[PDB]
Amino acid sequence: MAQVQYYGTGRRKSSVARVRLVPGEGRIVVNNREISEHIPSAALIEDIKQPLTLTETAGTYDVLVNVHGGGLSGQAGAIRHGIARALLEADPEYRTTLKRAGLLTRDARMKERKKYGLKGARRAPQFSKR
Amino acid sequence: MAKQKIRIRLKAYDHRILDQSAEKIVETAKRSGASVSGPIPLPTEKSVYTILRAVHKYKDSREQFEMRTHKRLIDIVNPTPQTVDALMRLDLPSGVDIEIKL
Amino acid sequence: AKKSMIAKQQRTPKFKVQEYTRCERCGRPHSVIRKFKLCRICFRELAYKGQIPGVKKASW
Amino acid sequence: GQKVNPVGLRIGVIRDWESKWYAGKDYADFLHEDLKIREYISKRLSDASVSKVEIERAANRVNITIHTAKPGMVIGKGGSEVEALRKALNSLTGKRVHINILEIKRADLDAQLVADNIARQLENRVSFRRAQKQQIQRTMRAGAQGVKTMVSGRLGGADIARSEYYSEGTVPLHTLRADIDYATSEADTTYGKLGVKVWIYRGEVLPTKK
Amino acid sequence: KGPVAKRDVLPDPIYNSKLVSRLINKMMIDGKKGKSQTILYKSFDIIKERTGNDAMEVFEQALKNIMPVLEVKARRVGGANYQVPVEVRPERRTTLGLRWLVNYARLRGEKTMEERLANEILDAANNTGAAVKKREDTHKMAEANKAFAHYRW
Amino acid sequence: SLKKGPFVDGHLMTKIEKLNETDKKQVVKTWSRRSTIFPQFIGHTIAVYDGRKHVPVFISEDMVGHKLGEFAPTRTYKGHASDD
RNA sequence: AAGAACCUUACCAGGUCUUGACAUCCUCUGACAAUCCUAGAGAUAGGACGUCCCCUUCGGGGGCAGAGUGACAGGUGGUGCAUGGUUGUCGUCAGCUCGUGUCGUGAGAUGUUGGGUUAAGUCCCGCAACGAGCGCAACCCUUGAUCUUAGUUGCCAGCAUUCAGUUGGGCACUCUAAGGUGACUGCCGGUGACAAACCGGAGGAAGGUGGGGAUGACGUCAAAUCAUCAUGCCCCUUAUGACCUGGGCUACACACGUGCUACAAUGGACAGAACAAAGGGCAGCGAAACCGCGAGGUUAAGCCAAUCCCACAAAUCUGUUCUCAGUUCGGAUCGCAGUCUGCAACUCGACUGCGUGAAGCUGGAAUCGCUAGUAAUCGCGGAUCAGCAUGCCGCGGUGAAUACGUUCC
Repeated sequence: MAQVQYYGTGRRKSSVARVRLVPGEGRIVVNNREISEHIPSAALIEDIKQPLTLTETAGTYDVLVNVHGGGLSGQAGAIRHGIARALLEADPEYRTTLKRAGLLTRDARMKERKKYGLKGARRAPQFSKR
Repeated sequence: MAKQKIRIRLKAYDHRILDQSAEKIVETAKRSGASVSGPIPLPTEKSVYTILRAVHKYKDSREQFEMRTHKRLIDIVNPTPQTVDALMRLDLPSGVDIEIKL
Repeated sequence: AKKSMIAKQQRTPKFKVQEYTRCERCGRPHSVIRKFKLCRICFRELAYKGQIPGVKKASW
Repeated sequence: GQKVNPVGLRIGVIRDWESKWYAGKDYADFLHEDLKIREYISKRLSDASVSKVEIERAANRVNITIHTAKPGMVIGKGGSEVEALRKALNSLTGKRVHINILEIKRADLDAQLVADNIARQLENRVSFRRAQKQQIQRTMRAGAQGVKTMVSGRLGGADIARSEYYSEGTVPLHTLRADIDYATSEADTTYGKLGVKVWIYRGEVLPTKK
Repeated sequence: KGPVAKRDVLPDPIYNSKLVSRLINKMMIDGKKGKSQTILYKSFDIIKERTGNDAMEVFEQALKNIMPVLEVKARRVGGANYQVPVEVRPERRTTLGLRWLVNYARLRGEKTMEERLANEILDAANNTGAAVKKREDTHKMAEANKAFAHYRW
Repeated sequence: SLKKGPFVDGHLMTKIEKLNETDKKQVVKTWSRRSTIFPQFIGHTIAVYDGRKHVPVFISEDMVGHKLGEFAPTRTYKGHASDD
């Protein structure tokens, strides 16, 4: 009911995130924790924050995001796609530069179900003639 | 303002039988009744089973037959006794897991 | 000796631990799932026959 | 394989299970009683014949409906036979019973009946080739988009082994909407048992919506 | 068949360039980006500590110094093997450079893996060490025996 | 084992008890090798049923907690071809 | 072999039975059945306490036992060179065929070849052939985008509440499962006979059979299974059958196949911190509280389960510490002392505490897997199951390198 804000769901490999681009200081908030703190250190977190920097740079909007599922890198990637789609919902006009950026889609991929007779859902333990 | 309410639940293997049963079990709720909540989805739990193809060896070849288990919930704010007396008769389906609780 | 075996099983064991699982349709012991008490081959042939819902086969 | 049973594929997407119910505290016991009912209907298969029995149960109840080419064989005169069967089944199931009956139109079209019939012909020691020909002609009289049939084991008692098959019209098992009926049978000649198989392509089913 | 598409790596924030990310890919073992991360930043730090110079410069000079100009390719057309020298693809150049780099860095025997990666990359900067010696050995196997691979094949 | 306690079938108990109180009978066969040796059982010699043949076994003070059937191995040694 | 301590178990040894452990017909009495004692390793025999029920004018009806009797029953006995049935294999390779016609003395050929194209006998064009059938493909499921319907036990953003989505409330969103939308070379450009199709670009969540699974064509190997079941033939029957105790299926000088754990500083050890998915649970899961160093125990809430329990995710990150060695590397082997399950853990179970600290410092000849969420690796669950899972089947975490090319295998 406060000042208007955009939001964009972003999942990857069974890890879903809910970003909220409320305008402000631009400090990021993941599960009531700083991104510098929630995943130390971790440099990749800057890659989670890259799409906003690749677009004009910079607001910068404050982010309140709630993520669940997956590992740390996966949920962080969910934060990335989630701020990306939210940035997509910011203005329609930005989407053009975004085609150059890729940085959307969330390509669905996840580890394959194991095949019978196979350990790695592809790998075969051994073969031996005679 | 909160109060205990009857909350019938359904369970079945086949789904067409299950939601046909859902429509039949809410249809009685609609007549001589009020509000009538819809049949909300539940996560459903399947059971996988891997079995050998051959009578003897050749364990490298198998097959996976599995049995999913759907579940559903239905609610109504007004107990309405007349549709409870109407509830006693249920011609369909033979394959359903209705459960009544208040 | 399957008749002797099913006769051995249907009769009450001297100790409760003794009762190994076996299907009724066939007298073969061993490799019988406990939850359904069917033969793997018994359950196989019934699976082609189709006894329970549903899908069948190799989903997810 | 080399040939997976089509009956193991058609179920679910295009056909219903022969015996549907729910479980339940005792999933096994319902299956036991139902398989026993199959064991006694198999005894009823000796002459009265049956294409298939459908079964439904809902806690202290059962719906073992029959469908058969020859309805009067199980009813008897005055309906006494179906009643005596009802008592014979009620004594076993331990629960209320009311067996139902159905009379299939153009019964030769059913795979179970033609397979049991050609199997009886194999019991009659008629030539298997001519019998399969009469099968294709009879099913042609039945009118169908496609039919296939096959026999295995000793054939006329000649040679160590032989297998044969005849067909006409499309028989696409790999089609997922084919609605193909499947049947197997087991002849018992003095020379040995004879494997029997038959495939019946009733035709594609078109999904409906409202 | 035909050529296959190849994905570009996500750039490393520090030092910006994707090639360092390629090092993050190669140096990594047991699928651990973080262990490669720590060894990378500690590598930049130990480079910062001894003989002061920009890490990106000594790294660039090193990678330029560890890429072979030619490579032999054995082929048994008859009795005994016959290697054929040929100009190397630049991607194959950086690939061989980084692989022999990390491989010889692994065997340096120093108590600290970062310090021996430092000693190794500085050896590449100084036109010395096992990596430059190996590229020189490939240079010896090449040129001296390029005559069979002049313009025949 | 566990607690309360070592478990003889109990027929051996009354047997060795009667043999201890009187008669002092020596050498007796048993099929139940599962029974553990007891302090009251001391000094007796039992033919142990390995299966193929009974093997007599004297009971020294040192043996108690070891199973009575353990002392006689059903296994036949070795058997191997060219020794040395 | 999806669990050999007994059972399973079939095989051995010892102790027992012969219309039989199991099914039916006969005559025939009688309910059936159990409660303990005695002897025995059990198997069973010798006794008492005991059954003596239900519908019928007397004939009977009913399971069931017992008795005898001919029949029979029984075999995991032999034969997968008699089989049904089921399953590997080339191979998810694109082929295998038929109808009619033509040609050829005939066998056979044409169609199915040729040109272009495709993962494909895929499509297109032509061709003395025109069609068709079984496959591929499509049709299904799963995954991804979105809408609509439906909001609890699930969900928490906007509001207050609290140790806690926990409780008011919200039913937006995440999430859940039904019905829809969406991909079809279709839009553009180029090539090509203007055909099929390919390439490039746009549109788009996903692009050119999207990813994965299912889907295995005619047939090959007299391939595998008489031992799942069924059974032609042959053989045995007071025994190739049946009951029981104990063994053995786990042998041990060795060879081989297949996994697991390591040979270590990207590491070991300690402390702190943090992110899952899926599955199972009432003869069950068993929280919390308490006892024990530990394993577990005592006791007991809740849960027929989107509520509660199994249950804590592990790698990782953050620091402390060891500083290159048969080591604070690794854990073998064994000793002692406990513990779970079970009538019962000697053969031949699992786990724990303590102690002991093999070999191995990356492995010859040779050989295997895998083109991206694949390989690499870390934990979790389940089927199995009284107990026993380094095997198998799944679940998720972290997550690459390379593909010039068809010279060679």
